[PDB]
Amino acid sequence: NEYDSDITTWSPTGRLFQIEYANEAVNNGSATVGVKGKNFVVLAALKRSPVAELSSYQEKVFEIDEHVGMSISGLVADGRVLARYLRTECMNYRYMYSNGMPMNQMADMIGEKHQRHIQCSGKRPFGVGLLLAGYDRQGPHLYQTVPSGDVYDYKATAMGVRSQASRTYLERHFEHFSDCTLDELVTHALKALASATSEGIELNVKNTTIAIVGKDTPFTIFEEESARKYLDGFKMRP
Amino acid sequence: EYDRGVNTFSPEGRIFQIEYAVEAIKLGSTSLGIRTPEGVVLAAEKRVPSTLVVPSSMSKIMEVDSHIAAVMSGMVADARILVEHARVESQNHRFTYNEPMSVESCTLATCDLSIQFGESGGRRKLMSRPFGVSLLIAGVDEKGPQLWQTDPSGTHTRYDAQAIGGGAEAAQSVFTERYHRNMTLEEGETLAVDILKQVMEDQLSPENIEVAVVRADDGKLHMYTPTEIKAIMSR
Amino acid sequence: SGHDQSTDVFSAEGRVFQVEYAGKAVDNSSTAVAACCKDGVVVAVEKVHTSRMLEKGSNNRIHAVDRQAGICICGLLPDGRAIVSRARQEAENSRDIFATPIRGSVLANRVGEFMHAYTTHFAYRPFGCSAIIASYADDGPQLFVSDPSGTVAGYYGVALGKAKTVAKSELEKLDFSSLTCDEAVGKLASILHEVHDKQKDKLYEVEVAWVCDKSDRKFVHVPADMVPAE
Amino acid sequence: SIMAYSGGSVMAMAGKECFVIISDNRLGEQLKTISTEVPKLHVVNDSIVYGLTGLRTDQQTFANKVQFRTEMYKLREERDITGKAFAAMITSMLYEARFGPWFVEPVIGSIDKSTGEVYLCATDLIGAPCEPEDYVCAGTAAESLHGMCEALWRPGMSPEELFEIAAQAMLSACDRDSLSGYGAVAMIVTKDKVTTRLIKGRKD
Amino acid sequence: AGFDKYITVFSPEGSLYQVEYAFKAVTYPGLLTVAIRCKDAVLVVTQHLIPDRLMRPDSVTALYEVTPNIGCCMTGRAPDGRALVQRAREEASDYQYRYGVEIPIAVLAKRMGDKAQVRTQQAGLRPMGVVSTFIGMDQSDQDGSLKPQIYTVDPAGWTGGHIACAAGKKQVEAMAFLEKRQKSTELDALTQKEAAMIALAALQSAIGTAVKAKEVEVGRCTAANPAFQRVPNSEVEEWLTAVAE
Amino acid sequence: TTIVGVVYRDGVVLGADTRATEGSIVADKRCRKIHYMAPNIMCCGAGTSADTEAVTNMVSSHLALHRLETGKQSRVLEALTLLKRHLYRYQGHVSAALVLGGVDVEGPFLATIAPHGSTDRLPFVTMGSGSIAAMAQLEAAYKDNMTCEEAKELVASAIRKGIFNDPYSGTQVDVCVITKDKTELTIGYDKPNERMYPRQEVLLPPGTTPVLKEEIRQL
Amino acid sequence: EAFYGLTTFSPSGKLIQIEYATTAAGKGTTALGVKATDGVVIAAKKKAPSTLVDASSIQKVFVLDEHVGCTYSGMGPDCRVLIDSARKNCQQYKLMYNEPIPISQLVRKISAIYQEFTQSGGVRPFGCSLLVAGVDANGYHLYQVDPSGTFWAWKATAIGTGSPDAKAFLEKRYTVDMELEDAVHTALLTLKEGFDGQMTSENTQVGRVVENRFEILSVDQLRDYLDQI
Amino acid sequence: SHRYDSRTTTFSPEGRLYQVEYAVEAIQQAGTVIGVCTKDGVVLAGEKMVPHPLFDSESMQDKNTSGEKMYKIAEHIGCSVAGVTSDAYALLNYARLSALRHQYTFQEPMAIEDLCRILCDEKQLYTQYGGVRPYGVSFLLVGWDRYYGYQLYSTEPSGDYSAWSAYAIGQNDQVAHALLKKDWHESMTLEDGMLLALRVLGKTMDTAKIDLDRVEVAVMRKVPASNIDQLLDPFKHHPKTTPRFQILTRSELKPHAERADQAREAEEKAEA
Repeated sequence: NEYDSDITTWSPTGRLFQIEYANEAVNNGSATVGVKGKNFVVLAALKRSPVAELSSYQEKVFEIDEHVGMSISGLVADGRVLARYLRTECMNYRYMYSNGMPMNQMADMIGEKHQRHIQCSGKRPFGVGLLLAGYDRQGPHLYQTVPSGDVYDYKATAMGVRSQASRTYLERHFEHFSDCTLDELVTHALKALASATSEGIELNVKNTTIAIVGKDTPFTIFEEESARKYLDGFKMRP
Repeated sequence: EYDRGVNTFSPEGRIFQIEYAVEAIKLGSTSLGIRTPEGVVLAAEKRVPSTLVVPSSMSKIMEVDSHIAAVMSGMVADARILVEHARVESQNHRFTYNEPMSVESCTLATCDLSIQFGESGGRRKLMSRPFGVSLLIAGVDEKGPQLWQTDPSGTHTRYDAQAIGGGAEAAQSVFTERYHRNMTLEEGETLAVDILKQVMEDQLSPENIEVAVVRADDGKLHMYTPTEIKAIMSR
Repeated sequence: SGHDQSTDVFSAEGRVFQVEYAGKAVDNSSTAVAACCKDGVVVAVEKVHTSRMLEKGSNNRIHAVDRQAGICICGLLPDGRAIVSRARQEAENSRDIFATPIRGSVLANRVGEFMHAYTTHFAYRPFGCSAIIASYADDGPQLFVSDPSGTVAGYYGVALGKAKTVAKSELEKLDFSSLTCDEAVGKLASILHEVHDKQKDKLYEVEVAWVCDKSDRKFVHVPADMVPAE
Repeated sequence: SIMAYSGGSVMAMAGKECFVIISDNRLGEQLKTISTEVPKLHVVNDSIVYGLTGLRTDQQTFANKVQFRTEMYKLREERDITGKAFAAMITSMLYEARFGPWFVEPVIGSIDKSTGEVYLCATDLIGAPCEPEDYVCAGTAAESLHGMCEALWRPGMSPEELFEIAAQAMLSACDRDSLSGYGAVAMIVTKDKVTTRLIKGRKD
Repeated sequence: AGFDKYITVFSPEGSLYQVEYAFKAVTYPGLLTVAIRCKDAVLVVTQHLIPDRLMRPDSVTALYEVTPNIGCCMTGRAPDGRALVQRAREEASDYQYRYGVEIPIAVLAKRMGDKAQVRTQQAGLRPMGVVSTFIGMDQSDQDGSLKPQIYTVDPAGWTGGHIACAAGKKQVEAMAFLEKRQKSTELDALTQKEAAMIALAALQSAIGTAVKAKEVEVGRCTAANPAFQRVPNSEVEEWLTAVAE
Repeated sequence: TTIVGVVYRDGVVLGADTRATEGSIVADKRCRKIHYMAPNIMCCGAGTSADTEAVTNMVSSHLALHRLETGKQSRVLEALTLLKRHLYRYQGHVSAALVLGGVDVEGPFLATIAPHGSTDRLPFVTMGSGSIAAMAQLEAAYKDNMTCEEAKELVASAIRKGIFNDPYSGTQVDVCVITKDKTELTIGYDKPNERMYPRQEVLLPPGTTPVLKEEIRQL
Repeated sequence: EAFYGLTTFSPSGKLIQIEYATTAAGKGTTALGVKATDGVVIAAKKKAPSTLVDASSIQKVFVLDEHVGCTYSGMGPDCRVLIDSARKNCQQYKLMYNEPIPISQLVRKISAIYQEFTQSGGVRPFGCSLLVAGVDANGYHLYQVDPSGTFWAWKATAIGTGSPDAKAFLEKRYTVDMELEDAVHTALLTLKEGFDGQMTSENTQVGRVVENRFEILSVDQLRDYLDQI
Repeated sequence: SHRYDSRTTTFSPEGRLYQVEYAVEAIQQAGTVIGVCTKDGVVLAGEKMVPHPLFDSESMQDKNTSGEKMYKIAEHIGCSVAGVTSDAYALLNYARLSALRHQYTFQEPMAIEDLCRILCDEKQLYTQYGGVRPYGVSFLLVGWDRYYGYQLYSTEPSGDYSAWSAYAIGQNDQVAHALLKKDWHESMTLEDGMLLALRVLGKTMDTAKIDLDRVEVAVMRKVPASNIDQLLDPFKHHPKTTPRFQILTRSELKPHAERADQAREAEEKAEA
């Protein structure tokens, strides 16, 4: 293949192979699931488990603003850069208007930022995908961004390694998400995340992060200590 | 070779330059790190090129601040830039906030410097290549003893016991056993010395390795002298 | 060989192959149609969804550029978003420097000039989308198409995308002189539904927008209960 | 003012095939004589002699710049610069710093070695040229020099007569000036030879 | 030393391949234009064919106004010429703001040729695959009268005046027809009607299809009316009927 | 300084004085203030001599380059535009008041450019310190379509009005006639102030001034 | 953005890009120059591609200043950049020293741009050769400048296609004490020898440097010299 | 695009820079010039290209600044070039600018070694930075300064320079080096040194009865001062003798050429 070595090279069939490679990079990251309810959005992130004594920690879920947060999958450095950019833009907006940025405008800004790096010769696409969970006057929002620059407005979605199982599970309970309560939404997200784990690994607090955003709930991250309420009692019943 | 650019993606999704810089780490000396409630221990293999070299002139463990140390593996020439940047950022944090800078923040600054590589000039001069250095930053802060690991990709990861360099997989295999949450400082030191023994082609001598300790109770960094290393061995 | 790796290179027969590859990428995109009805312009696009869990309105391909102008994207959506941002910059420059809404022909020419500049330098690649500009300015209803090559052409009716030839043939059956936007919306929606293959794109939606006298000459989306069910 | 801080006066006078350029010797700081042996004349080549008057540091800086320019000109162009070209170059150099002006006031005399035509120039601090056929003068004693030259100069002078007129005018102008004096130095430039003389003056 | 034809570098034969390829982009679209000048006016006729009946015929055109007194025709890659038109207009405006007078046609052509030459010496820039034909009136000295002027600019930056010229597909046949007609009559002594008939006859003979009026667009500058304007279709129709004899 | 311009039957007549004052003292008695701009364009200047010389030389060089580029003769409006843009760019700190006169295919063109950049095209114009006394003469004797002799005499008289009523002007009248084909510049057209009461020419024999050292260098 | 050099050395020590540019510079129409004890005459060949080209609009002889002219052979658009740079250099010199630029300094200035484009990054060498003729304080001068930047001072030379034959013809005919119109006759005859058809006053452009100026010859003057050879 | 970048300033698998070596090879085909540094002056003798009958001489006044092969950098500095002449002109201008800048700053003549060093950094800069080709020219610098007297330097197209008592560059430089080693001594006069120059040149170019139309000679010596004027600055010391760079003319070069070729016969007739 002589059309995949550059970003400003079109394939003869009308393809951009570097962006496809970045999508492949996103497809190899840790699995994460986003679920949108009537008033709440819940993200579930599958972090690395310890090797029987050695617990490694890596920050995947970020808090962007009082009403916004996101989960990354893929290149962690690209996710950090995108988090810094989003936090700066949120701080700029809240300074000018004394209110949080609307989620649609935010998604447009992330899309434009992604597109800025897919057309210049001295640039490369972000090898990371994002799940944006937020709340504004228009209600709950759940977005997914890809290295190509496309932003998808989702009722429920998943991304990462072996996330097709999570997606096909969510495709059976998503139409009821508008009626499930917060606890039911968390259980659905946890089941979707568990559908993406390996054979011999069951979900537990050591290897799962739970992010929640709502109407009166600022974007809150839930980890080892605070995740006891949602993960201590939980098991996949086939 | 210049067939591919420095920002190109592999068909598997990996950046070629970053993956090539990772293989340079495995060609370097072995470095260790142990986190325990009593403190954090850094160990490193010196691998001097000759017996005429002054062993103190090739310090594999450098002091970022009085509570933060850093041990490198790979290309020591590039590691000096990272350690200097970390020192400058820690001093800036002390200047601005009148408090010691956290280990995680120092690692964040190091990775922030590391990620700034590319080829497009434009407005800012970037590095022509990523750093061929993996850093292991140890320290004591308000969250107790903390150990972090830095990659050429610019990704920081908090660890309980991590090893970098040539003897990495064997050290990890030893890590799977013989390690727990609540080892004492002496037990961690002996574990580090034994792991260096297991992955060293040369014979272990007090002047052959470098050991440093950041104590939880003291809160300060303490470089170990060859007699202290011998005392560790004589146990 | 190396004669098709960058846009700054002509072929032996005087062609720019990268622009043709971008046009080929456009030709593999979802079908869009547009009609100028002598009292306004109606544009209709089909959106193919790869997931059934997408929120309604996701991946909008029609965007308002000014009060009276809008752009539909046929091709790579992020490139279309960049082109829409450029068009919005062009439209507000006219309203701020010249205190007048931008004419449809002027906006189309600006979009074509912006798209053409990326086909002349080695450091950039052409946009992988075609832009449908629908305007109702002081020069009357205007419907233009901007090619990844940067050439702009005005139309009475136009079709783009994968199912282009059949949609164009269906558009050839309209009059465009007695045609009005009220019935043109239904005509375009029916054409899009008929020309679309139901066994390859399982999840499809029809997104229709228009700017005529009925919207006070403002480019907006249709009322939800106006397009046919199928 | 800044132009009278260092003192000094220069005057050029035109003969038939010759010109006499004369400068005073005093260098001081606004009342106090730092030295009494500081001539202000500079030789560019066998045909051009010019003097500078004004702030002494500006005199030295401008003289160094002119030396640089003339050496570069003689290196690039395999020939000696002519008087008119040299005056034009000084005009351009002075006008480049039109709003940051140098505090000098050059007085240029030149003669064609083959023709014998005499060219005199005296620009302002910003380069405004002035090319008469009788005499030019600049410095703190400019008014007295102008009066003496107007009263004594005639067209067809010999080098000796021209030198005597220039010396008398310079000494009489320096007598009425507190910032100029302490003898003089004169250069008589003819078609065939160049003579340098030092002229007795008051020690006041 | 292997490629020598993808960037603006000399071939071993001392030729620029990327500039010769841009000359083939002029004739690639298959369009043809003929420009002629009579004793008191200058006309340009360009093929304006719209195979797509759904395309608004008056939206696409190859005739552009550079200045009120200078008109232009672009033959070749349609967007490329458009870009050059913009440059030309800028090269006019700045000139108008620098000297206070309207730019002469020859000066504008020379500056446009200078712009083209830059893209043939800088590596990363692609030449514009169009031939530019500027028509206008030139103010003469010592008598004050106006004279028709045609100036062509090549993708190589070559600028040249013309009594009559052709550019595009089958331009050689049109030039041969014009040269053959020139051997008998004197083009600079003809009237506007005769010059228009000759230009349309050359355009028809080059392609051999007996064009209608909707298939061509004509631009014109006259001594009585120095402004550049397009000839209405009725006059083109009467010209074609006069030719049909 | 007094500079005057007059439009006559066919062409423009410019005039100037020749006195240059080095701050209330006469530096040169025969300064040249009618500058060259083109074969058909001239420009008299008043104010800072350095600024006038620099701007006139620069615009003349630009015009020469432009005529090399175009191949036509320079238009007076082009020189006017260049001068006015340059003078306006410096907000009047380039203190040069110019009287521009030329002949083109459009006929005679006479204008004034203020140091701040404003331009006025008029049949008769004055600039300089002695302009007002000059203008009062032009307003008293100017008529349309004068012959060359009448225009020259009127310009000389208007210059003489500034010569005798302005301490900054005098010692000659410089007259330049510009037509379609020929441009003539007369330097000694009028010399009202002649040389009266010649000098005594008191002789100083060689050797009356003592010499301390001497050095002779043969060439 | 094309900041690397296009001209590089070869294993044989040759700058093959400059050699190719020189080959391009020798493919233009024949131009020539002849010096004489009282002036220099340079003549070019304006062979229009057709009779519909308005030969008055095409120029191969250029005026650089009131005392210096030029003619070329090769790429005309490449030549026009150097012509404009030389004119600007002449104007700047007149502004700086209030004297006409000497021909040697102008030739040095032209040669520096050639070297700049043969060594700086992202550009190719020029594909034209220049014949510069002029007067200065030390007499009459005629220089040839090549794409490599090297310049020579000539008594009689030729560039373009058929230049070896023109130089061979000039060598036998040139005389050390040749005067002005004799040089014009020699130049016209040399052009006629290699001319494909008949030399008309609209087919040739000639400029004779006469004692203070370049003064491109008029059509009537060239007819007066063409009907005499 | 980066595909067509030739990568001039890059290392090769042997640690050698190919552009520098190719420039050195280019200089090998240039005309030969030989410098001899004696105790009373320095002689430069170079072969110039065969004079075409239609060549004209630029009627320059001051016929001592630049010849066909030899140029003047400063009043006390001269140079000869071998290689790309158009590249040599730019470096000569740079060297003149540097020398005059040093004279501007310190009001003293620039040291020969300092000028040699400053223009060698210019050549070195193009071999590490810029991404363009280096200068394909070698310089032979001659001059006089009060610190070391008469000096002779040679520069490579890589930034390297060396000081020599006798050296050569251009065609047959190895043969010239071999012959100069055979015949050179410290107790050598100027006229003897010039005799060594021509005798080595005429043998490298393989000619008997050395042709005057193909050889150029320049000398850096010291002459009595001419334009010393003490009255214009009484406190300045003016040296009695100043260094002078003089290019020999046709009539000045042939008296020394006659010594060289009769010496040639005197040394070749006794070999039997």
